[PDB]
Amino acid sequence: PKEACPYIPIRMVRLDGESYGRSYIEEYLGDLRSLENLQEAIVKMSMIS
Amino acid sequence: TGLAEDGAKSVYERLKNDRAPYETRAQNCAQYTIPSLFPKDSDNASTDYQTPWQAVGARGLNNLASKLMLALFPMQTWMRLTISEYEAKQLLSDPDGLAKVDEGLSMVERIIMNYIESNSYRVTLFEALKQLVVAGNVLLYLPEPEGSNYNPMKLYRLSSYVVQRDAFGNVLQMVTRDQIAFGALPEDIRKAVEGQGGEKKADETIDVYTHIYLDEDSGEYLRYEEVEGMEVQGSDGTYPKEACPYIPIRMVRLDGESYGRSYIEEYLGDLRSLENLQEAIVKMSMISSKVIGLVNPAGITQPRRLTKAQTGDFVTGRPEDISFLQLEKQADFTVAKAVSDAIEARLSFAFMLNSAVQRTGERVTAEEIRYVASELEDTLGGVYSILSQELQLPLVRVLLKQLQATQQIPELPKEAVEPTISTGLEAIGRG
Repeated sequence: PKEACPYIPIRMVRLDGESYGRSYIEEYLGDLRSLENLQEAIVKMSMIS
Repeated sequence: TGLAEDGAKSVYERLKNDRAPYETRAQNCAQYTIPSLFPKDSDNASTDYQTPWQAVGARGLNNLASKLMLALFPMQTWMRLTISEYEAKQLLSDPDGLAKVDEGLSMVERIIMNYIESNSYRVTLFEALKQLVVAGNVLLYLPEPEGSNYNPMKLYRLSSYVVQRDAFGNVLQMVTRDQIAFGALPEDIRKAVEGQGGEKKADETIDVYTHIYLDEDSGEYLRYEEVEGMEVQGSDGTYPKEACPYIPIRMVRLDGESYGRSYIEEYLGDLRSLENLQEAIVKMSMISSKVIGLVNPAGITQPRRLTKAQTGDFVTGRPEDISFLQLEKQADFTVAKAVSDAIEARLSFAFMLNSAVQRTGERVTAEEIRYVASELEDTLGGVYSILSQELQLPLVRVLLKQLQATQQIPELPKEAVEPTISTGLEAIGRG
């Protein structure tokens, strides 16, 4: 039965009409992307230094 | 014998090529944290391991092993024996019988600590934990009690042994390579070498291979020792299913990968970037240390009078004639130091460098252990949980089986003889 199925798909961020959930980080992924680019250049300028 | 048809030698060689990337990672990881822990195959007795230009990795790695050591293996109990003769009937029926049974579990749990106490198991675990941080994998072997004689574990570095796993996570076959002198060989091993033929000098070392593989017919591990391509007679043995003394340990487990990866590998890049910055900072001061007197050739002043003159001597010259060469890189030094300090900050948290979190306090209590256990889950992912299942649980089970022969549990049923084992935070503390 549905209530007793041992196969448990768990979606953390649910959207209507989507079979799969989405990650929490994805909304900050566009923000970590900006952070990494800034920290990438900061270290690389130090490598010149 | 499908797995062992080629023999221990051949199966070791082909599977060794699989672990070649992993030993390359461990050597690279060790090169930056502590070059001594994981040495290359070539260098021996004349290595002269150069110190890393930054000590953050070395300081953090020692801290990481110690913090794991406190929580995983404190003086407080770290295994819990829970008795369930029935899933639910044990509590309902025969309650006072459980108290007699539960009394037995305490003594069996107590004698485990005494067994840990006598044979100095705690010393080898610290080395295994330190190897786990720098190298992805380590293998621990628990030899048979063989009476009351002193019995330490044998720790196999990733270089020595080899293992094959499926995407399931189970082990198909493992081979350990051991080089022991002919005189130091076990007596059973010696007669096989003599039985093989050929005189061997005492100081000459003979490698031995112990191959454990799954039988295709039955899910039971089969163990045998092979010397010089010849199996040792009488060494054949069938380890209990999923109870082999060998405990292959991976700190970080990845799917479809037979080995594991070091925790330092997560931050090796930030480690080597700090290596480059600190190396240039030190080298910059080396240039600055050297003194060079730049004498203006158009000047009146001549160095001959300056050197020959005693202290407090009037010498014909002008101060602006004499100048000294100086390293003027100040903006570069401050930006590199600013970036280097920032990189130490991220590595300080990842390695949990001391911030009076555990240094404070001159006593060791179960409460502090739980504080470290919570901290070890906040950082390092969940290796505290992973190592508890991967390392603590197999470690207790093998010892529990051996201690059954040594100490006869008062209760005959095997469930009371072999209670379910809990090695998590529930084990830490009284309960």
